[PDB]
Amino acid sequence: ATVQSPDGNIKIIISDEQSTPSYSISFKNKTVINNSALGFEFKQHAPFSNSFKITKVQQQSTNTQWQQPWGERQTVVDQHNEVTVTFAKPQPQGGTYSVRFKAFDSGVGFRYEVPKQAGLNNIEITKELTEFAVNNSHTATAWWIPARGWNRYEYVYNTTPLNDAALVHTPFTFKNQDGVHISIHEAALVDYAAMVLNQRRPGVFQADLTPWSSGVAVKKQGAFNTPWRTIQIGEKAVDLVNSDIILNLNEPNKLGDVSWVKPGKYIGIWWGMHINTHTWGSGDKHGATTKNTKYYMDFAAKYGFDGVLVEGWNTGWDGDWFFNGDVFSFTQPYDDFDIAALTKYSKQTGVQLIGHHETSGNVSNYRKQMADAFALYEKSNVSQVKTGYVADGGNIKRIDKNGIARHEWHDGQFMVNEYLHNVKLAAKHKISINTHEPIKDTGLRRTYPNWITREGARGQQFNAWGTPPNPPEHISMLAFTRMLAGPMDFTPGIFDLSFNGLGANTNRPQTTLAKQLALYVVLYSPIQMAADLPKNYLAKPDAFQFIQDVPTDWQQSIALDGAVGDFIVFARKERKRDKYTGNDWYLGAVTDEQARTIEISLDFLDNGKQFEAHIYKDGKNAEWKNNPYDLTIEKRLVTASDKLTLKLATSGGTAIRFKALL
Ligand SMILES: [Ca+2]
Ligand SMILES: [Cl-]
Ligand SMILES: [Cl-]
Ligand SMILES: [Mg+2]
Repeated sequence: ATVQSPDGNIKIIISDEQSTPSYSISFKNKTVINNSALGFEFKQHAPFSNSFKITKVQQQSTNTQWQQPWGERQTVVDQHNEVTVTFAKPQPQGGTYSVRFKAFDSGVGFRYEVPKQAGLNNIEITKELTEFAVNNSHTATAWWIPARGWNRYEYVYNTTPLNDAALVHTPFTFKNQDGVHISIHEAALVDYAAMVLNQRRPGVFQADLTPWSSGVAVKKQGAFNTPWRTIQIGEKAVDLVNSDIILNLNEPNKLGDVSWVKPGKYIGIWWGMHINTHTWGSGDKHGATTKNTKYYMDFAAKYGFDGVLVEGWNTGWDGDWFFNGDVFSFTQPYDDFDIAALTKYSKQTGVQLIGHHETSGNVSNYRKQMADAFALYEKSNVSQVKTGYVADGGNIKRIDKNGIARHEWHDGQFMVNEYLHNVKLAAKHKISINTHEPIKDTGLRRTYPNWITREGARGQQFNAWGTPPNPPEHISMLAFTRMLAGPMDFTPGIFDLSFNGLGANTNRPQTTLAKQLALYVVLYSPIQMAADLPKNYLAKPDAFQFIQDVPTDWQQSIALDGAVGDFIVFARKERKRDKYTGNDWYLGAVTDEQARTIEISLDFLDNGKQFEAHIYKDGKNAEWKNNPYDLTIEKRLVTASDKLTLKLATSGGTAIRFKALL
C-alpha cells in the first residue's frame, strides 16, 4: 500500500513481505526511512508480530482549516492524504489490527487501531515493535538528549553521529548526508506510555515505551489505539519548525468556550530563590510574604504584566524542599502570606496571583488535596497555576490502593494520566496549567486549551546554578528539538547577568543582553516571564521597553532561517487581542557561541504598509563573556521591499518591533 503527501514529495510504502508488517518512506524519491517493523508484544496475550498480511486499504484525504483560541498562529491548515491499512493473521494465535497513516507535505503521522476481537480482553503491552530505520545512518548527524536519565528532560543537547544516539527522548532531530532534516516525535499521548527511541542494529530506532514500576508498559481493556508516531521531514531545518503536524494530529478542543484562558506576560517571586537572595522556606529571607507580593503586584500593574507567580507560599518548604514531597500542604499558607489580603489586592491592582503547586514528586499527596487546592485558588481569583514534579528520573512517588509506595517514571502511562487529570480538574475551575517537570508536549493544548505551557527542558533556572550553565548554543538547539513539541516556559529576560561575576566560568546566562530580548520572539509560549528581579529591569528602562511591548499571542509565525545548534530567526505577527491591534510584526534572532551575520528580507511585512522598526541589537563591541551588555537601539522606517543585515555577537541576538504606521 502507498500514500503520498499532497505535493508528492513524501511517499510511504506499507508492506507485508517482511517478517512483520513494515513501512518505508522516501523524500523526493530517495529512501530516508528503510523497512521499519510494526507490531506489539504483550505480557500474556499472543504477539502481533509475524504472519500478518494486508487485507484492506482505505484511502481518504483532508483539505481544511481551523482556528486556534491562542497560539503561534491563528489559522491552522490541515492538508493531508490518509490511508488505513488492515492486517490480519489467521488462527491459531491470530488477530487483526490496522495502521492509519497521514501524509502531509511536512511529515508523516501513523497510529495503530486495534479493534474489538475475541480474546483481546485485559491486556498489558510489554513492547511496541515500531521501528524508525534511518537510511545511511552512518553519515547522519543528530542533536539529542539521553532518555531514562536521572534529570529527565533537563539535559543539554549532544551533537554526534546518528549511530552514537543510543537511547533518546523525542523530539529526536537529525539530518542525513543529503541535508534532509528529520525529527521523530509523537502526538496525542493519552492513556499510554511515552515513547523513547532505542537504537538497536545501527540506524534502527525501536519504540521503547516507558514502563510501570511493575514492568509492563501499557494497560488496556479491549480495543485500543496508540498515540500518533510522527516523522517530520524537510529539506531545511526551518521546514521542521514551520509545520503544524503535531497540532493537526490532536483532537479538537473539548473545553468549549476557553476565553478564560489568557495569554500574557508575568513576573514572579522566583529568581531570587534561585540566586539565593530569598528562600522558599520560612525565615528572614522568605520570598513569599504579603509585603513582597504586593511590591511585585505594584510593579506588574505599572509596567504591564498580568500576573505574579509566588513560590514558597504554602507550608512544607522548610529545610530541603527536594525531600519534602510528603509534607507539602496545598491549602495552608505560611503565616506571613495573607492570601485573603492578596486576593483583595489583586482586584485593586488588576494583577493576578499565579498559583504554585510543587509536589517534589509525591503525586498522591497532591492528588489527595487537589480539589481543595483548586477550590481555594478559584475563591482567591487565581486563573493560572504552575505545577511541579521535582524528583529524579523514575522517582515519582505514588501510594497504591494498599497503602504501599511505588516509584514511577514521569513519562509512563500512570503519570501521563496523572497530568491530564490535573489539567482537566483545573479546567473545571477555569484555571490554566503551566507544568514543570512535565510529560513532553504532544499537542494536547489543542484538545485542552488550558494546558498552556510546560518546561520539560533546561530553561533559565540552569543559568543560576547549573555548574555549568546552559551553553551559548542551547537556544539554537532548543529551537529545532524541544520547541518542535510545543510551547516552553523558558523564563527569559535576565538583565543582571553579573550576579556571580562575568566571564566564561561562572553560573550565569552565557549570552548578551540583546539575546535575552530575542528570546521573547524565538521561544514561543502563550505566557512569557520577565524572570529577573524588578530592580534589574528598573536599571535598564530602554531595554525593558521591548519586554513591555512584546505580545505572547500571534496570528502568524515564520522561522525565516536557521541551522540546528547554530542560529534561528523568527518573524511573528501579533494577534489582535487586548491592547494589541494585530498590525505589528516582531522578529527575534539568536546565535550560538559564534558571532554570525545573517541577511534577512523583510518581505514578510504586509504589502503597502509602512513600519517603524525598533531594533534592539548587540552593540559594536558586544561579546558574551566580558562585554554582554553593549546594546544598540535604533529606529528605522521600513517596508516589505527592504532588507536587514543581522549582526549577532558571540551568543548574541536581535529583537525587533515593526510598529505599523497609520
Ligand atoms: Ca525544572
Ligand atoms: Cl523535565
Ligand atoms: Cl540559555
Ligand atoms: Mg553551533
